[PDB]
Amino acid sequence: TTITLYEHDEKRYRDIAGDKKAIQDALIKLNKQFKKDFKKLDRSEDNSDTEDTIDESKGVVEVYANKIKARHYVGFAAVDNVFLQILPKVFKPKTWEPILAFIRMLDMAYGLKIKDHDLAYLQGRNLRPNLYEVFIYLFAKSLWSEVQRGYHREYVEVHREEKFLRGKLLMSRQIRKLPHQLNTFSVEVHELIEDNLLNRIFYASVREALRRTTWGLNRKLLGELMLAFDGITPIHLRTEHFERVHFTRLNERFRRPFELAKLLFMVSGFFVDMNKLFERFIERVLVRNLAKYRELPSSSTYNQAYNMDYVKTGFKADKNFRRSLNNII
Amino acid sequence: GHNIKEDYFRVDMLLNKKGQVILYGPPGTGKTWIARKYVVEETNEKTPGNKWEFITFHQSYSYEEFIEGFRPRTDNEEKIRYVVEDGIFKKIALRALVKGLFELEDATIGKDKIHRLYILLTKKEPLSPTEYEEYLRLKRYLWELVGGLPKDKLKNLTPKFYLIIDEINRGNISKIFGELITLLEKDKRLGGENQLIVRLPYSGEPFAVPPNLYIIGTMNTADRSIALLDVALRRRFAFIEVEPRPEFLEKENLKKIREKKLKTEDRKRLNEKLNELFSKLGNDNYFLKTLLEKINVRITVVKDRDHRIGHSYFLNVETVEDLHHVWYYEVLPLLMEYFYNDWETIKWVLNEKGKEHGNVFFEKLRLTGPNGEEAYQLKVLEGDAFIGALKRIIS
Amino acid sequence: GHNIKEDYFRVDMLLNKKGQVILYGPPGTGKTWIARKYVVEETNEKTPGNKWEFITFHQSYSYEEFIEGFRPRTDNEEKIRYVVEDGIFKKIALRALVKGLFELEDATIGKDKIHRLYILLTKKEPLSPTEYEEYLRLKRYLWELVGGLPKDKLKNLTPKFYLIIDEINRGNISKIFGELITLLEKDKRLGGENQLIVRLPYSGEPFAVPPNLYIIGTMNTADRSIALLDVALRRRFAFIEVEPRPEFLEKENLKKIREKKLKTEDRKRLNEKLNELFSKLGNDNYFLKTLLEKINVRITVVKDRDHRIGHSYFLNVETVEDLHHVWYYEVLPLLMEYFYNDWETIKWVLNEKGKEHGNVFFEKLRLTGPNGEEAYQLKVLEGDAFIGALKRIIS
Amino acid sequence: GHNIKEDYFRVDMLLNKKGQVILYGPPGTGKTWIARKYVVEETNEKTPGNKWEFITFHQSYSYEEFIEGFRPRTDNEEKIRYVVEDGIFKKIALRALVKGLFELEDATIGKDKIHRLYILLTKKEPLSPTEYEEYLRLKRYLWELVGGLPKDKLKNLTPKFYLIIDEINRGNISKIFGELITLLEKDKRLGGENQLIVRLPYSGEPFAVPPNLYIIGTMNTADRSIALLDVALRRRFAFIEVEPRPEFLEKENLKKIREKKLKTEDRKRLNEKLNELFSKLGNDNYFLKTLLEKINVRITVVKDRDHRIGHSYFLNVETVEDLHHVWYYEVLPLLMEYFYNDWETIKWVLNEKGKEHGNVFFEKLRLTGPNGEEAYQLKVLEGDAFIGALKRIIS
Amino acid sequence: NIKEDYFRVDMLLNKKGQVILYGPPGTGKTWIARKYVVEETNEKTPGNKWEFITFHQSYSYEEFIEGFRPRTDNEEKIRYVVEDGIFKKIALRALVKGLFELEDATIGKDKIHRLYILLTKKEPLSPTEYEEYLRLKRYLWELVGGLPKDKLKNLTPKFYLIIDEINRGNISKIFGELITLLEKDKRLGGENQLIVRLPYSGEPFAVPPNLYIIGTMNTADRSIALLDVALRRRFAFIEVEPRPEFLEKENLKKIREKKLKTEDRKRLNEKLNELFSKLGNDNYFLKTLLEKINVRITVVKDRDHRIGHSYFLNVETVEDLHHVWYYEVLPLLMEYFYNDWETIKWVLNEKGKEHGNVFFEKLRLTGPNGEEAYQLKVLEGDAFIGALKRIIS
Ligand SMILES: Nc1nc2c(ncn2[C@@H]2O[C@H](COP(=O)(O)OP(=O)(O)OP(O)(O)=S)[C@@H](O)[C@H]2O)c(=O)[nH]1
Ligand SMILES: Nc1nc2c(ncn2[C@@H]2O[C@H](COP(=O)(O)OP(=O)(O)OP(O)(O)=S)[C@@H](O)[C@H]2O)c(=O)[nH]1
Ligand SMILES: Nc1nc2c(ncn2[C@@H]2O[C@H](COP(=O)(O)OP(=O)(O)OP(O)(O)=S)[C@@H](O)[C@H]2O)c(=O)[nH]1
Ligand SMILES: Nc1nc2c(ncn2[C@@H]2O[C@H](COP(=O)(O)OP(=O)(O)O)[C@@H](O)[C@H]2O)c(=O)[nH]1
Ligand SMILES: [Mg+2]
Ligand SMILES: [Mg+2]
Ligand SMILES: [Mg+2]
Ligand SMILES: [Mg+2]
Repeated sequence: TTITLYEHDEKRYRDIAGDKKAIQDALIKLNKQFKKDFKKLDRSEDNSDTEDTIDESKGVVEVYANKIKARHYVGFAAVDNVFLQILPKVFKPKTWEPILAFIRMLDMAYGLKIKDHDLAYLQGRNLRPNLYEVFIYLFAKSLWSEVQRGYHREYVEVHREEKFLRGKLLMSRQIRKLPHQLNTFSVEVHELIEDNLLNRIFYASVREALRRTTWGLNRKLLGELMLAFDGITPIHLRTEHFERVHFTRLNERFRRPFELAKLLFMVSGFFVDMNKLFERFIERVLVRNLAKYRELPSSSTYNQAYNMDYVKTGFKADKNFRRSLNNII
Repeated sequence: GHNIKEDYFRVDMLLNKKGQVILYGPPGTGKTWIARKYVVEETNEKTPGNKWEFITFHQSYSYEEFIEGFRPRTDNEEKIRYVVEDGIFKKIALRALVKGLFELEDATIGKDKIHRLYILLTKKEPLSPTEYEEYLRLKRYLWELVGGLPKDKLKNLTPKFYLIIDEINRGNISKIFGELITLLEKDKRLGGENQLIVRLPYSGEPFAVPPNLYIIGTMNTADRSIALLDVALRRRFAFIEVEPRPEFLEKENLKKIREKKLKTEDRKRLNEKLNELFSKLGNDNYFLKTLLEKINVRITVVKDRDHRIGHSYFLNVETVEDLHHVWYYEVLPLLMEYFYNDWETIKWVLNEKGKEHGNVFFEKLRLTGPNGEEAYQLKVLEGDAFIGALKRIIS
Repeated sequence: GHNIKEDYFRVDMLLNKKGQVILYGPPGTGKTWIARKYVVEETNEKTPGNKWEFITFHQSYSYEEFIEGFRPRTDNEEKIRYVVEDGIFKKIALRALVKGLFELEDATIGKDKIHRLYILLTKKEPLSPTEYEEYLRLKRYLWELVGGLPKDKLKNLTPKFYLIIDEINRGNISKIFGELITLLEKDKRLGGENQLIVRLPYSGEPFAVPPNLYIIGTMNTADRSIALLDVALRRRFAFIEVEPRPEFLEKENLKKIREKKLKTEDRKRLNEKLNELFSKLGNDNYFLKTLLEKINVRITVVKDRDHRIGHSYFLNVETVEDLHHVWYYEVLPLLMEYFYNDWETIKWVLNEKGKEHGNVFFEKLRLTGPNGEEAYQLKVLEGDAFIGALKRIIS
Repeated sequence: GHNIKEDYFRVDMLLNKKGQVILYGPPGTGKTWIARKYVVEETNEKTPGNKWEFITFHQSYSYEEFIEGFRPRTDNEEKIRYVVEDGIFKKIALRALVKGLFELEDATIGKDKIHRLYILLTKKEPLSPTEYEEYLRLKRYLWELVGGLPKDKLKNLTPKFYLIIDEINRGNISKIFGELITLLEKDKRLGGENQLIVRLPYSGEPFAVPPNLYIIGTMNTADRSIALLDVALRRRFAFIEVEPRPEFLEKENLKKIREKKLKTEDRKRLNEKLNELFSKLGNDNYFLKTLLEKINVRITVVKDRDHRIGHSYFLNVETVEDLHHVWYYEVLPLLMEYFYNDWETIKWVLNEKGKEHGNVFFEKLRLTGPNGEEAYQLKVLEGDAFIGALKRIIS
Repeated sequence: NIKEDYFRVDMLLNKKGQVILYGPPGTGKTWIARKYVVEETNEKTPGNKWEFITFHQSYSYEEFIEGFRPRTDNEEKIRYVVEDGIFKKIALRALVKGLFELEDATIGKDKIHRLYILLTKKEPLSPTEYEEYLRLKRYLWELVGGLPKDKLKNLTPKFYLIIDEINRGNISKIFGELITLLEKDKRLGGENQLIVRLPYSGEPFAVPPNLYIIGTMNTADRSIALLDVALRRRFAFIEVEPRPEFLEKENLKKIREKKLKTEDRKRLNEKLNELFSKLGNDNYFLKTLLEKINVRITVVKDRDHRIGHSYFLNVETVEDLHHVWYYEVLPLLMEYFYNDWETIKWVLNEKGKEHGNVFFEKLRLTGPNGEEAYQLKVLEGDAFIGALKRIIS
């Protein structure tokens, strides 16, 4: 059951065509999982203090016996056949325009490099509006564009007993061989291997993505990524795995799929507070045109003190702020 | 035999243009069979070794087994020695050049040295150290003669030689084709307009591909991603798509293939079984044609065209239990492999998407997990249940 | 012309200014062709072995077969003998240096020892163990000879030597060029402003690159995994871009390229074949020019500029059936590797976006998936339907 | 304060403080140049040999070619000996110690045994077998003498020896510097307060670095895949940053750098070549100074500080055509690999970001993609249009 | 804490048999390892009662315990003998010398002394002496195997093996049987004494209690971090932390006046009186410089990447302090936080200070996506000392 919510919207269980309890206790195991991961989640005067506040069904959503009221935490959530997404109510209309505004919000504020032509490709594909399947697509398209541009291979120094002399003959190991051991060479080789730790992360991210994706567009994109990572060893994606990748000239072109693979993989789903999503927004806005999130710098749209207009639903919004910058400066 | 003499014609015309072709397509389309039958037709030799060779690339296959490498050999007193053994491409490229230098009626080719080099290239036991040094000496004479020989005679090397590289995408082709990225191109061969003689690292010897050597590769395009080939290496080969041909799976076309190699008293005994098989399929002579076309279009929509099911599995089907074998051991494991056990996608390919717990190929388990997970299980249907489920795919 | 003289002139100018160039670009743009054409015209030698060498880098090139390394050799008095053998670069650099000391007029230079070292460097046989010790002796004589030579003498070494390294990015270049990242700089060569002589690890011998030696690399840019991203190694080379030139595929430019190898009446055979070819393309002499330039700028937008189709795909066509085989077996399978299962983009490259049926290269399959996904079937066009679908691309 | 005065003083002061120094920075800033200028001026030796050695690290140096390893040693064709041979560091650390023991007036130092060990260490040919065990006999005597010799006599060895390790981060230094992580510190050397004499694994011999042997390393900071992350190994070395100095590209600085090594009449043609260069740049004497420092401050912002363009790219520029060839075949190819298909960054480093057409290096293609993707095209500007676009980067 | 850290290595060597000194680079791990052993053995040079080796990744089992080695002596064939590694050569030296002062009547001291001078030969062994050395090795362990456990528990001379940079080698590959053998109860004469036979020779081998191992280990390299928990049980792990209190003016005086002449001290005391006067007459300037940077490194990184006090230990003038800062410390911090300018300015306490007398001057140009970069500013004189006073305040 896919739940599409804005912040502080309430839809009852009778409103969503699903089950009366399977929609409940799925995300109950997520907002308690959000209570477990609450200390690493960043807040900027959001006034939560959830040491025991989120334990009383007050995590990313309110689990009432009648309805589900959403909170300021925006993002997607996939648990136990129940998909949930919470969007900013700034972008709430009077069906794809609110989601891509939320993509381009955390593209230019959270520091990602989400291309606009990849978001323009999803429009007109008559798909269902889904935060998870958009980020599954953006990970899988950026990974498939990179693997097509070149398969990631690393050089590793291997000391092998080889039946053909490849690379550098290890002389002190070959000299100290008894004469019944002279049917192989002790060599040092620097070989282009494909089973890297970066490719093992990308393989286990494509495996976890087909386990939960529902678009045929993403499934076809991830299936050809699955055949690309065929000879790669399957791993389990720990947080220990994602820190052993260090980005140099060899693999910095695989950084855009990696920051998307880290955003999805590490009950799972990304959530940022919209209070601090607006904090990191305007500090990247005030510095190139030259923070309370309630209705009453604040946000201004067709549904919603310097007001910030939103033409980002589909860069001339900051030109209207010059009339506000003429008084502020 | 009208359709075999045009797939021969695609291979024959493009081998004259590019020097080397790749037959690509899904597994089971007859790519290894077309490549082998073209070469036994062109080179009138049923066995590899003289004017053609058969090699299969695998993940562990290397440049050193293909071109040359330092290799531990033994003496005639079986003491170990490290020599540079020529690989299978270099042994047949030198064979194609030296046999091509036989028929050249030139007054500068030392035919006694060239025929002795041919014997050491066609010797199949490993060379004695007293004839390995003769083999290095005659190769040293060969590239001395070839380098001072004009393109008018080097481009007309008459006996064509062939190298079938089966499963060529299963190896790291750029690593295995070390100098062969440059050398295989038709301009870069001997007698070519931009003829290139390379120096090989291990032996230190000159090397070039002769023009009468041809390489037919076969690529199963569902066993390795075709978007992982090198674009520059792709420029060397003509790429011939060998697609599944379910028109071979009609009753008259099944008879026209299986009666080219067996006797007449076995022919109509095979024909009465094919008439017995197709009678149980609703007396539809185009049943296996329609069954393979319907699942391959359904595969092409939700997967690649490269992951289609080939026609060669159903080609030796003459009973219902032969069709029951091919479906449950060549089709259904192959569909589960291609779709990574996505039961909802396979059941749409098998035209049974909103249909479980019945006469289906994938029954749903009645138990659900704690996370709401549903599992599907392959159901073996026999008799009228199997034929009625194959008719559900067509309908 | 820009290729008749000027692309030759870019190689000659940047090879004297820098000492080594790398010709980079898409596949089939003429990087290997102009590297071979320049060096054969400079050395006046069609074949390598003397005054120039041709090698191709790959993943089983090492430092040990390029510069020097312990390689096992076998004799009759001794079974296994590990010997530091100089690689192909140390052979071509010492050959350039020793031949450069032939024509120097110093009385310090012992001409008999230098001429004996040239015989052991240009020896086609492997070195005898009594000659390898003479070879090690004459090398250590030379490296104390050129160490006491004036750098005004050492820099004007007269006969230029050329190492063409095709597919230079297919090897681990910094691993292959071990001491050569230092030594290949133009003023760090012999007689340079800051002349450097390294110590080699295996032989323990001094080594320097002469100014007599030039490297012409040809690297491929379509594969980004083997992209030359070593910023310090890039400083040693001049990077000449060899772009796809669609203006070679004009009718008046096609014949004057293709008739330089044709002598008396095969030029007339080529002329009326190109007359027949371009009459069937609507009398557009710039048809194949417009076909390449419209496809390549469409490839440049949705994929990189390094994935452009080189002009060598279409440079050998003479009929509309040669264009048909280049299209359906070389060009269109390459675009299907580029835009793999990405049908809306490859139809935009072929200027048929939104045209689902008709005389189109990719016909839409009538079946849609369960999630609404869609596939396109490759339609093989022929005749004016093929030429009319090619006119849709160019306009 | 230029290199020969101030950066010479920096290398000299930190070598006496640390024993070993790494010159780091972007490529082409003069790290190998000032390592070679320092050591040639210190030793009064243009060529490596006795008092200094030049080596270049790569991944095919191991512990065995640097310190010690097992090697074949053939006295004759029949007899082969498998001995431990000293690597290039151990050959020069024992050379620095034995020559340092020439000039001590101590009574316990047997001078004829020390002088005989110096002949066996500086012998150009490989040693005879009857003198190889003499070389091992005297090395065992040397570590019984050293080791019993007081620390005040041992710490001032007067001939300073130098090992320039070019490209020091290109080798696995912790693998190559086995036992040299400990011994290279200035107080852990011979005569130091914490003097350590390690035991070597292959030979079993005692070993210690003498105080009069110095190491100068160069490394480019741009390649971070070989960045020196071993911060314990960083403690041994003083790290001198050799930054790009665009002030060398001022017209009077560019003159007197290249007026250093020319002939009599060959330096009155270079300054008038440099007159017409800067007259065509608009009489801005700081044109290439401001061109480099504006590009380097822009690369610092978007890429990093360590990927700045070194001044050696523009240091041999004498004409505008020389500047055009440096721009279009060295700089802008390198800049297109920094920001590969990141077109808004590469046009920001040239500050042509809003400039989509006209006299720009990257003109926008008029065609946009099917989803709005946009590409650019490299435009080769010539004449004053090249200078006017290059003067735009300044302004 | 030079006597206490001496007593701490002493108490934990006599408790475990082997110790690893671990910590950041430049803390004195190799120094206190050598200083302990040249004072216990009273030998300045290794070779007799102690050995100094350094592990690296080219170090193996065959050069540490035993391995096959070709040996063509002068004319004869290439015999393939089992060459003893440095641990076996020091364990047999520790045992045989220990048995030479043992008073058991079953110990034949003529064969023990003959085995001792064959273990202390600097020259390689003769092929006839190699068979004699193998006979005495078989005599030794059939004598050791028959000796009582109370006599083998107290063998007289202590032997020491200093393994510098022990984590740079593959220790479990290098310590083949020594994972089992080096445990204190499984040492020779121990309560669970175990004599294991060796693979390449078929010869028994235990570790005597005379032997002590002192490892030094850099902990700032996590790629060679010693994570074998079973191997950690063999060793006591002594942390040698950075000591900024060594960089106080009177502690920098007392450290540097021990290896110096009596009338060479006034060339040092007048140099340190002139150093710390230029630091504002603060005797604890370099102390609180190191401890404030090392606290700030501990926050934004690990504690194992702290600056060692050996960087500033030889600082005598403010130009020596300038050369330690700009060629050792600032290249180290620029590698700790590579293109992390807000972290490296926070460690140097210059977070908001973009321009002025700072080590990192801000670049006036901003990128298209708001990128900001910094240039290294080389300060001189009191502008350099004033910028170091900001990190201590
Ligand atoms: N006359 C002429 N022929 C050319 C030119 N460019 C390419 N060709 C022809 O096309 C063929 C292919 O060129 P080639 O040099 O091999 O491409 P490439 O740059 O090496 O492409 P790659 O796949 O190896 S990476 C050559 O044999 C040559 O005959 C040209 O500019 N002039
Ligand atoms: N006169 C003079 N010449 C210089 C100076 N810096 C560089 N050069 C010239 O530029 C060339 C490049 O200098 P080099 O020492 O090789 O730079 P590098 O830092 O080592 O470059 P790298 O790629 O190997 S990492 C030198 O050969 C030298 O001729 C300098 O400061 N003064
Ligand atoms: N007097 C005195 N000197 C010390 C002390 N600690 C370190 N030093 C000096 O600093 C130098 C470096 O110490 P060292 O032992 O090599 O550090 P380390 O811990 O081994 O550093 P690394 O090898 O991991 S990089 C030594 O030579 C020693 O002289 C100390 O506590 N007292
Ligand atoms: N007679 C005949 N046999 C075929 C044909 N196609 C396939 N086969 C047979 O099918 C079997 C397996 O086909 P194979 O070539 O190995 O499949 P592929 O290599 O994956 O394309 C072979 O033994 C062939 O004899 C055909 O067109 N005619
Ligand atoms: Mg096959
Ligand atoms: Mg080529
Ligand atoms: Mg350098
Ligand atoms: Mg240490």
